[PDB]
Amino acid sequence: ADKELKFLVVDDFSTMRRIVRNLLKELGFNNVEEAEDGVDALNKLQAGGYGFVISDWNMPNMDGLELLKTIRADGAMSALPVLMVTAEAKKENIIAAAQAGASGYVVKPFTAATLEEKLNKIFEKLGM
Amino acid sequence: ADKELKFLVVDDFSTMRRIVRNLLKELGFNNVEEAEDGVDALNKLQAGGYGFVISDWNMPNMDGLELLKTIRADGAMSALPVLMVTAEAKKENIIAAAQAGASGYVVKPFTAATLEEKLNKIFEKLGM
Amino acid sequence: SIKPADEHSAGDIIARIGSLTRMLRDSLRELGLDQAIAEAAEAIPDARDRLYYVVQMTAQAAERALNSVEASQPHQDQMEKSAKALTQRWDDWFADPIDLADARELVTDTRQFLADVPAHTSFTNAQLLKIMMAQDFQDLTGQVIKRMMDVIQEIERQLLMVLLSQDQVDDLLDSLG
Amino acid sequence: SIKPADEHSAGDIIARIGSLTRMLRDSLRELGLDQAIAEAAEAIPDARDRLYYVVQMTAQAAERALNSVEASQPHQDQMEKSAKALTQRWDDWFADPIDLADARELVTDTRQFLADVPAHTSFTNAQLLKIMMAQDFQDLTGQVIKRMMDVIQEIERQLLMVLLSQDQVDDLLDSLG
Ligand code: BEF
Ligand code: BEF
Ligand SMILES: [Mg+2]
Ligand SMILES: [Mg+2]
Repeated sequence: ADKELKFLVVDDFSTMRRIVRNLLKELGFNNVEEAEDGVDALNKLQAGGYGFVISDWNMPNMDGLELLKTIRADGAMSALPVLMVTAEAKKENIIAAAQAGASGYVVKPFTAATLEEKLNKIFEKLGM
Repeated sequence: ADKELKFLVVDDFSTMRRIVRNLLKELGFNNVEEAEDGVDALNKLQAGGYGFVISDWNMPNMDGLELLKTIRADGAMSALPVLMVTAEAKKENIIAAAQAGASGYVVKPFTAATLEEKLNKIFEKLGM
Repeated sequence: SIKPADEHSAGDIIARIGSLTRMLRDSLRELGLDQAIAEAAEAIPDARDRLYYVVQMTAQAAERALNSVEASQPHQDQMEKSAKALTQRWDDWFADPIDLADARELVTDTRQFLADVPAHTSFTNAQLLKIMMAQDFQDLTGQVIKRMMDVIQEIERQLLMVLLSQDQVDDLLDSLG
Repeated sequence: SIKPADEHSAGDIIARIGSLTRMLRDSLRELGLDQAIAEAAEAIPDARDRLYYVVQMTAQAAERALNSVEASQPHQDQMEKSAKALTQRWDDWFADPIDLADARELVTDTRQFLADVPAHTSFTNAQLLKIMMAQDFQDLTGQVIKRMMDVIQEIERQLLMVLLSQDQVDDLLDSLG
């Protein structure tokens, strides 16, 4: 994928946004921005430029599933890739986010190997 | 001090025994042993060889103050140096351990600089 | 023991505690707070797992890195004494009587060092990923304190009413999709 | 709404809750458990500090090291490309037409590298002490879960009765001694 691709890492825990930032830095993606919740995330997606989003599920103000359906329902961001990186593991929630239009799903704790594995599986089906 | 000096690091938390082991390794003392409580500590002091003890206060089976008075009261270990490294900070406990016959007192969290500072202040007054 | 007389017997006091006992048992039993104080008392058996979880993750992600720092120091060490070893060798060749022989052996040995640096430098740089990655425990250990603080809040109002893998996740999405 | 008649009014039901209410208020008030359920409800205001403490230490000792790993990578990086830079320069001098000039400049530049290694290697080895030392939070964050689990145990039996610096430490020891 184009190394200038703009990413939006959304999660309520600092520890976890920084751990994903670095992981992306190792992969060559240095144009990354942070968000602490669904709302703040949409606020930045409003500014424009983003082409890839990695989000968590459990977050205040507007959870991940709400942010997923919001992007999938907005006419100007509907196809924006969205990779889920959360702690939820109930087949019922995996499905739920799956049907909501999730690009990919990564359960925490995850390996650096697993993130790259699902970041590419997403670039593969979207011919990015 | 003689670099072969045998140390006995006593504390109920692994994290904290390993952090003191290393700190002593940087200072050149590689003859160090661990203990998880007052009793197990006395069990090793029974085996013989020890010339320096660093202990915590709050521990199961036999706390630090109990281990301090036990060594100070035993005829064969009475003068054994005992440096306290604990989390207790109430002037009332500092005094208590002080009157019990504590060689030194270090409050957690402590700096590597502080440990060496009080390890030498102990070797100084005992002409070690 | 002479004054007075009609004084409560040991039984009469106990007899009374019993009345207040049944009275209690039944105000709760009827107002349905026999319920409440039982949803909070059976939450304790759980929160003890969540607080013993946070200590699991803690004693792990704390021994993990402590293990990297453990294995990264040897390489920073070795790689540094060698650079210092050679910096010396050279200063001498260049100060002592010319000896073309030693001049060769010195070039050979530093081209070797130059070759080993990567092995050490990489490894050490791979342990820093261990230390990083491995710390994820905060976010995790953090959301459990998130929840376990919400529980300690119910157990609070319940005494206020009464007193005022990643391989399976793909087997799923891929087997149903 | 025709059958029957002598049926409890809205007031009569409320009237009754009140009786069970006072009855409750008073069984507790007399058996002295008005006390108990009040020592446990006022423990909650505390444990929320201890669980917000464990998250302080967590978000710290987790950003601390994450900061070392942050600053140690640049040096493992630089020190490694240079060794690789020179290993190349040399392979070429030794394969290409002899050029005594370059032979000098190559020796000068690697004796330089040999000199910088320590600066990097040390620093990186000093950050590993940051990462180590800094982790002390487990023992600490651990003893608070030690205590906070003992408290959640009382709050349990209280619903079982009802339902069955280092600069100051020296100013001290040295000013009184
Ligand atoms: F907070 Be995420 F759902 F792990
Ligand atoms: F457990 Be020790 F008293 F810090
Ligand atoms: Mg979250
Ligand atoms: Mg302790």
